[PDB]
Amino acid sequence: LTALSPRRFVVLLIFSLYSLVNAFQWIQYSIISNVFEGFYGVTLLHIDWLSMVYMLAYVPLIFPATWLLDTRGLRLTALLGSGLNCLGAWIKCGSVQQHLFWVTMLGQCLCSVAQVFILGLPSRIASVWFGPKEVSTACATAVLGNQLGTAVGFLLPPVLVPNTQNDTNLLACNISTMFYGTSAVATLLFILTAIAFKEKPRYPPSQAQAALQDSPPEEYSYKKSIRNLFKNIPFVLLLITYGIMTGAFYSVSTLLNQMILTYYEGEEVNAGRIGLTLVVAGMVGSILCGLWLDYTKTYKQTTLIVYILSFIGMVIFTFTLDLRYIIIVFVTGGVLGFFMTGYLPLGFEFAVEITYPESEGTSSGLLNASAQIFGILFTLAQGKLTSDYGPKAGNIFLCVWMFIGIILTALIKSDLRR
Repeated sequence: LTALSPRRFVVLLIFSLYSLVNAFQWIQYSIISNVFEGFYGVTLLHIDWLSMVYMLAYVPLIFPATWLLDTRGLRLTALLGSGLNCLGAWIKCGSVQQHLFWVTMLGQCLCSVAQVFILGLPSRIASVWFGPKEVSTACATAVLGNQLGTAVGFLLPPVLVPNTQNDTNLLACNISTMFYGTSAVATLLFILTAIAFKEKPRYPPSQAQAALQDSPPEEYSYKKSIRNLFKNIPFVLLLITYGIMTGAFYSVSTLLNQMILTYYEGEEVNAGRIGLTLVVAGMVGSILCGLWLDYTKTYKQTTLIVYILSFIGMVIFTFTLDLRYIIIVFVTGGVLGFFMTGYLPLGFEFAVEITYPESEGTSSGLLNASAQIFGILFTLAQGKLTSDYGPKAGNIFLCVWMFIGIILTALIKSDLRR
């Protein structure tokens, strides 16, 4: 007996909203990194580290948090992920002072831990709650909610927080408004998660869930599973390439303010709009995907083609930033984001092909962890290069790595249609 409950729309909508807020908090500091730099008196590296802690906390905690999900239920992860997102925001609201940077970092660290109970959820939530015809749509919608948070995270802080460095009191009030508004939204979604969210629906939605209801595996031995994936040579190459692509997105998003403000003085608002254009175009590319894989293509061919366009899009973006025309950055930022951030759904769906006899959660964790590891290295390396030799040197460093990614993408061997 399979039944669909109307609560699944509430569950998916509630999760996507606080996943949106969690991604909002990740990039809210980087987009106005030039503003937070003068408020706390710290260097850009410290403000840059407010974004890497999202990546740094994910790598070790992903597997213990994954073990928490399949052994204690999905609701507890939702309570912990949304609860820590709310708690981390409230610590930030009390950190609005010129000498309380570490309180902001402590609050951001809790939000970094909140991301661990968030990124793997969309695959689980769609399968547990939705029917076979809605699993793909629900999973994509939840994933796009995280991307929407970054797009909102790009747009709002430049508007909410003007760069009024001459007036410290006015700057603190605007920053407090952003954190209080984020705290209230996160707190409300935490309360809604407490009431509306349930461990399991009334009845299994599909035969696969009904089968999983009568035979829970338990003790999956994640250590054995990760070792097998590292022996799957196509997967390891795809693991490196996806980290290069997603790590490039994290590095560009984190350092977007510094590169843009180097040539475009006093254009923080435009920097946020460019960041929104970069992410929204990838959402368009993400939605337009599937039509990419026609009857004459495959996952391998689509993966390589998008990687080439992403590499070219970075080259055009890199070599047109110095032209001192903000309108050119908009069209090049959208073109770069259409393929670079539109590849992320394709990277995951490609991994479901290489590793069928292994759990999707373990591969999903490694793919995300690869993004975090490469994101940290790219943000550190590009941030250093941008500081001494300008944005072009840091951006060229990205083109070379994406050049490496194209070769590594070509050596991945697999054949199957949609």
